[PDB]
Amino acid sequence: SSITENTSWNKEFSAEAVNGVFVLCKSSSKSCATNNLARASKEYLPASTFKIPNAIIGLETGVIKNEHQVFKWDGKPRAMKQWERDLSLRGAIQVSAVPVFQQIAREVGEVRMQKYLKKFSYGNQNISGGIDKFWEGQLRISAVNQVEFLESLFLNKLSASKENQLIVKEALVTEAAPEYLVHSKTGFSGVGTESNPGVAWWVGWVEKGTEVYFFAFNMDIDNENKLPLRKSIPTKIMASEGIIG
Amino acid sequence: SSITENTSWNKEFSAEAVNGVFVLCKSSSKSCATNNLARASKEYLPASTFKIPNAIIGLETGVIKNEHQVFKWDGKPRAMKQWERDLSLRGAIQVSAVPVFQQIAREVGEVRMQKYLKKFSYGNEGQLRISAVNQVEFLESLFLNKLSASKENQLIVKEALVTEAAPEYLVHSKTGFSGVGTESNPGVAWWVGWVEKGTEVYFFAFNMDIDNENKLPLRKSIPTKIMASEGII
Repeated sequence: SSITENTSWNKEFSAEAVNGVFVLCKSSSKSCATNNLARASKEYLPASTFKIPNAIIGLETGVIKNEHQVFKWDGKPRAMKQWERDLSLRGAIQVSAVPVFQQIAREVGEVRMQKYLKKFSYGNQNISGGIDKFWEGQLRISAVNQVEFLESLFLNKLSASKENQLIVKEALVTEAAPEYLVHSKTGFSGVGTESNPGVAWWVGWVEKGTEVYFFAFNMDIDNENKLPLRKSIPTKIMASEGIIG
Repeated sequence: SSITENTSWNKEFSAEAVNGVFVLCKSSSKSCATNNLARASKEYLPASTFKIPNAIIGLETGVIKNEHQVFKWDGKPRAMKQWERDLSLRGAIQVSAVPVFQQIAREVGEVRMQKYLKKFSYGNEGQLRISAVNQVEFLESLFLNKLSASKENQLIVKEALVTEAAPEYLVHSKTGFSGVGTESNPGVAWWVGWVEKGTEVYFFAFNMDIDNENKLPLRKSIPTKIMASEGII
């Protein structure tokens, strides 16, 4: 990767008293820009952004049959009212259904999980604390790594079938307009404390005309009411560059 | 297919003085509803809805290299401004870029094209016509990866067809319009696609007579109203 630091973006962060980073690449990871070079490379807990490789590995291992797979509710209550019904792949990904993905992780199993994440170069690679709970635990990944990983997915270069990479790419679509398709994923580890804060993510890419823009955002967060900033800050920056608004 | 006529949507056509058909299927072509049974089976010129089989065949035969294919503008004047630029597959589909799909069809060749259309059961060139029902059937096959094409290629075209994303659903769709015609010979306007709504799928094909250009917006608005009223979108 090749990355240029521009301090100007810092305004949008200052305005909101947000401690964070944004990494935006046009065409490829040979062309990225960021507000904070050091935070760009620092690794954080992926939280639900981990649903992306989990889904790929799920599909690739046969744990997830195909894009039409339904994730049946077993009747037994789920801890969130949004998960208490049947879900598609895209749906499970949009609502971040924790029991759905833990179950995928349990059936993938820890040896296969580790192997795929190694092939993927996905973060620091640590899955300790239990197999259903490592995106909350030891595994850590930077903003730059996230864009690298998403770029590989975009180009079908992950060690996975082209089909399964396509399936995952479509389930991640969150906005469509005549000129562009936005593929994205949120993450939030929890509030943590004021002294030690939780992390919030928005990662994805934008297919605009013949161009592509990869992006990854994170921020320290100690209050849930700051959560929408994880989308508004990157959106303002991309608007200002004339990408999307 | 299994298709049931209903009078509930008839008012929606009559309020706008519109002659046309909507066909709407839940889960599969085994549950289609329509305001007009006879028109549902009537074959019309597909116009740019044909860009759907075309894109699949383009990819199958390698004329379209993959989903990253850029369709580069050659600098020559074209029939619309918005076509005078390099276009993605999605781009060329969304603006119904005639010269782009003409080049694809040319490079594919007449006989090859025809062979794939038969394999797809796509209607029955300017001679090829297809019905609303045949549209839903063909789209269902596409949705289920059941066409005679790689799953990859079918996936690629399904994503290029995405026109609306919301957290509960994804709409994939395509317009077509052959242009205004004599009252004797009126033009036909099309909107076809499907909606993936949670775990469910809805297939749809709309078409309508059109002797005035100002009526065009109804082509999307009537089926949108019908599907919105049913809670789909």
